[PDB]
Amino acid sequence: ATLKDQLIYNLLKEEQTPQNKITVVGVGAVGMACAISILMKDLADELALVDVIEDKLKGEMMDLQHGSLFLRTPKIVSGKDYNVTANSKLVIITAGARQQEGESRLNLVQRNVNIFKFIIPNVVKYSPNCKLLIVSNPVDILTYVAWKISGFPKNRVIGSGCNLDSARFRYLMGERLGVHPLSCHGWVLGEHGDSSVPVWSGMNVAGVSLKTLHPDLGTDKDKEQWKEVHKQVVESAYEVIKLKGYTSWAIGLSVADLAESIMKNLRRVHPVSTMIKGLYGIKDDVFLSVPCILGQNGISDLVKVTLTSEEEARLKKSADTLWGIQKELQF
Amino acid sequence: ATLKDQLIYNLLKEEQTPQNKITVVGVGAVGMACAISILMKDLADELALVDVIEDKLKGEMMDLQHGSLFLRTPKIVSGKDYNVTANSKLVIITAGARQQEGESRLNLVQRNVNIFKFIIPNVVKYSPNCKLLIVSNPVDILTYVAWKISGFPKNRVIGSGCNLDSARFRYLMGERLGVHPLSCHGWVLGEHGDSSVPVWSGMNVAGVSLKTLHPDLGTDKDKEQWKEVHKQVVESAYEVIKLKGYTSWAIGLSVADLAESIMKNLRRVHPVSTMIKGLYGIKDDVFLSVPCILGQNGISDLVKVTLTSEEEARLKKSADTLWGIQKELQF
Amino acid sequence: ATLKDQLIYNLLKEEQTPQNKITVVGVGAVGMACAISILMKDLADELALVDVIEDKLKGEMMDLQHGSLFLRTPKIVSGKDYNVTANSKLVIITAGARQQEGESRLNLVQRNVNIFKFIIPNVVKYSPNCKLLIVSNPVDILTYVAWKISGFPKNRVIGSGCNLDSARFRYLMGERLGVHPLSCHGWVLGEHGDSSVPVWSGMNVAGVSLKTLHPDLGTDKDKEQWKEVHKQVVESAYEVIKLKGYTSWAIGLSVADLAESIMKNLRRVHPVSTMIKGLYGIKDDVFLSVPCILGQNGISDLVKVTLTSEEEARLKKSADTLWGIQKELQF
Amino acid sequence: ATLKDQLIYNLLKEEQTPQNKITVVGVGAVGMACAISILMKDLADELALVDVIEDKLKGEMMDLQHGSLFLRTPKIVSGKDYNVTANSKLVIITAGARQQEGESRLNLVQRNVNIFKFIIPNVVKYSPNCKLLIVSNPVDILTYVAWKISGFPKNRVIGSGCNLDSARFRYLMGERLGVHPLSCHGWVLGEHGDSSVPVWSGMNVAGVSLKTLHPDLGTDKDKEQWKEVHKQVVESAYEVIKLKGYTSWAIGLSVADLAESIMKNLRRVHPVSTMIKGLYGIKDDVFLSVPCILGQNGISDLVKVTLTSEEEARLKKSADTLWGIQKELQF
Repeated sequence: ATLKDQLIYNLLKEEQTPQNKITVVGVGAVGMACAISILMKDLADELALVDVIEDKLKGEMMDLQHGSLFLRTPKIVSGKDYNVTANSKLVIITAGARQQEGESRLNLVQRNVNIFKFIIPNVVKYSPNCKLLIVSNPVDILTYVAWKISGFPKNRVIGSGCNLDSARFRYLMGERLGVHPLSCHGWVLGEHGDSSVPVWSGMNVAGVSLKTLHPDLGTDKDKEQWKEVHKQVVESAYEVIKLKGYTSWAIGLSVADLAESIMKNLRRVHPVSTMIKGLYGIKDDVFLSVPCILGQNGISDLVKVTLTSEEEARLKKSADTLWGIQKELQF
Repeated sequence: ATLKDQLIYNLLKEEQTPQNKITVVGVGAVGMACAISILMKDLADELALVDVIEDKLKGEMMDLQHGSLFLRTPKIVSGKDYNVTANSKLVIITAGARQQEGESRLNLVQRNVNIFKFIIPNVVKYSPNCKLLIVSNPVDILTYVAWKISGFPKNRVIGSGCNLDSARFRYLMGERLGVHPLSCHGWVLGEHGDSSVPVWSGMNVAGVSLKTLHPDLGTDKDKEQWKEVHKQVVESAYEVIKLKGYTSWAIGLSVADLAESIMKNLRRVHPVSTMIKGLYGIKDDVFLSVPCILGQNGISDLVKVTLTSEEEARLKKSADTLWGIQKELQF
Repeated sequence: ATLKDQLIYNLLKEEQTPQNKITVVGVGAVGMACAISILMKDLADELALVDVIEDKLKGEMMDLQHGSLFLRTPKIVSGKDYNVTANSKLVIITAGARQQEGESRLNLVQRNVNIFKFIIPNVVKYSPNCKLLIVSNPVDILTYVAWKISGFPKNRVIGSGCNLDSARFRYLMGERLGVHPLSCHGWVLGEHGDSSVPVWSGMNVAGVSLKTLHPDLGTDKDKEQWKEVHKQVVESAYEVIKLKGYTSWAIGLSVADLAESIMKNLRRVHPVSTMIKGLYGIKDDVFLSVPCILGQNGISDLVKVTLTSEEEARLKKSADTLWGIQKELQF
Repeated sequence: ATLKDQLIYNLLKEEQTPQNKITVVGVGAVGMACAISILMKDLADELALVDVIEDKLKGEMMDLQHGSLFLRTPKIVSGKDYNVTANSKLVIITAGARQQEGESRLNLVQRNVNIFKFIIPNVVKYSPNCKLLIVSNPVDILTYVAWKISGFPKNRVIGSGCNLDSARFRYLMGERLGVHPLSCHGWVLGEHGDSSVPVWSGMNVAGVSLKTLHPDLGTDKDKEQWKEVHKQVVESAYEVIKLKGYTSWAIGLSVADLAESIMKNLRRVHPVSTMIKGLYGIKDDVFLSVPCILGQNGISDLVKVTLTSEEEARLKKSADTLWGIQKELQF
């Protein structure tokens, strides 16, 4: 018969079903940075890409496939049809609009809510037991939207949130102190956006509180202008957008970071978007970033961070901003 | 005193001189795919990016920097000035014009030769002992150009060549046979382009010659049309370009593959562009892809592949095509 | 009330099915080398160790646990009771007697068959859908034993076989040729032991047949004495045993190599102990090493290597030796 | 012509000089756990092993070499002669006596000081610009000894110190809290031994001070008995020794962790043995563990941790114990 038959004696065949499948919805720069990052961290036995643009989708899939020799993910598939998404453990949504230069993420809300009305039911149809990781902006509101639409328990709907903001924060912290970001600790919580809250009280190296060493830290009076580090965090996205048109690599790595914790059930702590109703006097169904324990069931636990009254005030302000938009939605 | 000084007592100033520095010239899609791939394989203690477009360059650098928390490359720098490139072990050139839909890589020659006249002397100025890895197209001619311009010994000028073509070939081989590409062996040699030569005689799984099993393999008579696999290899770049506008991920991974062998002195065998004068009756200073041993001195050795008379004829044809263009290059 | 409760909320409690669990039976040098190798390749979300020596077992578990900060396997458990083994994807058997200086692996047969009569039913009880990877010696016979005892289909019973022999072979090949073993190809098949068969016909670098270049390769007349490379393969175990008392690291890495292909469903080709009946005129239920495709269902396929009449004669001889012992087996 | 010449055409001859060489002195369980850990983290282009026991040494080398197929370290060498050590970037000393069950590490001092009088000058002879990483016990005193003997600047003499103690601490912290150790923060400083100091003030998850949440933390009055976590840290080594005869895996991983920071110039913070004269009112040349910034020049910086008066008292006590022994040392 065939060359294959001359060479290989077959015992089995289909031997099917993926055990560790990840789907990325959206093959824009963000989606593909998530894809490459996940492929190179060996988090998946199958990667599925979905988009509406069929030419781009096939091209992206093929480009990844041509590099298969150098990867350890044996199955890469794509399709407009969500059936390619079946039995995903983790589905990452990166599809939607995306802010231009000067544009608030909050300005994307109605466009991307409409998109989610199509995407989320289709994802859920084919992977009912998946975790949903929302990356599309505004991520905090859209996490809430994905939660309402999907009907999933809240532990299985995670927004990428301030994982990236905190990463940026720690990078800049490290630059100032001459320490690798890995050894620089500090949390940016709340909205992934303009109303993010830097937790000065928590900033530390080797367990040494920076606010203790330097009480002016985070105030306007601060001779060292540490408040500017947070300002740079807020402005990062806009500045990168200004310079190169979009952001991709940082968010990609950030998402693979979250994927790693979920897929490997690490129970690491990440600042990600989740429902915070009942904390810090928030009474509504607001989603924003707090430190959460991430594992194979998604968010199993929240860390109840202690905030200064001002830090708490800023977080309540973030909550209000978000709830203001959320309440007007048809989810 | 500053917070840094309050917190940290310094013994030593200046983390002086990079030990494992890689430079990527060109921050187009290819350059940045090389960058991310190298960053995630931990091949460098310092990554430098260089381009002429200053806004894009700074934006790319910053995007990578924001993800520092998730990498183990502590220093990422960029600049128009080649002084950011100093003391590189490996310099990867991805700058230049790239082919549009329908356009032969050979059509880029004069534009990219002009570019290389600027780039190569600047690279050499700041990293005289580096290895040059040429990725810009047409890679085989431009490797020769980089060799002439740099004045480097031929072992330190390497073209990415058919590393990717072979990777694609093995992917497709694997698809047909139901085997991981890692276990599918087969070489595409010669021009990284239309005149590439698939070495049917060398195609094997588990040491079993496929041509032995199936003598029609590679010919027009072949009922199974294995020739079409090489068909797909030649046309890959064009089809991906057609679908998504460019290729990035596969070439990126391919380049990191080569970088890994160089940086870690693996002495693995890769089909890369090098001078083949004196082999297969080629008498001119032609560069094309043959299997080479890659390590910390670049190409230390060539494998002298045995070719069928036809396979050799195809390689001589590839050589002629390339030499035809090479001879005209007064640059 | 507790600090844990003050700090950490809880959305989701009971949970607890492992998705990617590996069990290692036997915490001798081999077992623990398998354990460390698997832990550092991130192949498992849970590692279980089982042995009969309770003090040693607990000590080993604890030592690994103390290094948890530096691993990505969140759950390490041990116990005499096989209930710690439940829901393993892959169970690696390394328990039993091992050969002393001068002792043939075939001399371990009755002792280890008796051991397997206890081990295998217990493994199967708690992980009925696992793949069994047999490492205990003589691995080829004991793979057959594990197959008979377990009642598993033959695809889910894999002996580590000649994966290590081939690895050694390629190392030595590489030493002689000045090439990384990764780029040196050559298969040692049959018994993991004295009657192993080096497939000279398949030995190649970059697809170039070494036997073609050097027809004396593998014969006694060979001026270069390539036969000695195989002799060194056969004698490796004995020489290492002579020098340090046992072998551990190489077999450990070899086993993690196989585990990687199984867990990640790579469909890579490895020379491992399996069913062979119906190939090369073998008519009995002999298990020995041939190149097999390894994935999430274990051995899905065998590669039908072409052998010289002598290579085939040697493999039939290996088969006879093994069958001679197998037929006499006392369960 | 030889087979080598038929197969390989040579461009380049001598090749050589290691760029990223690591030496491990001592091939006891600790030495070899360091070796395997380093080999699997790809930290070295060359690994050298040295010991006095020639049979064991050769056996260990060979066992690692046989697994070369599965590693990316192309050169593994061993020898009694320290010339195999030449041009190491990092030399890890694990040779010497180790403690028995119930035996204080401080009881090893004179035996291992004598050993160091031979080892250290030989290491320095062949790798004058290396970093010395001392693992032999008592590590704090022996770091001081290696510093005095070598004549190196203090930044290039590093004791593994409390990197492991802190790792154990964080593991146990994580066990109690249901969080991965990576997300559990807490430092054990001072002597790697009975007089280690747990920094209760610094213990945190997600930046939330545990002592703030639970003021009894670390006291005897503590209902939750967190003091027992530290007691378990002190007793770990002894309990593992009691159970399996020695410790290997945890210290191995801990050492590779430090090696990673040094080789890749990460500037991560690790609690390692260094000279602390001038801190916490210590006036003598005492070495003990404080958080240090680790990179390619070794210890570039110390973090000046803020301690409670009691925590500081405990550290001064640790310092006194160590200085008591150090002052008596003769050369």
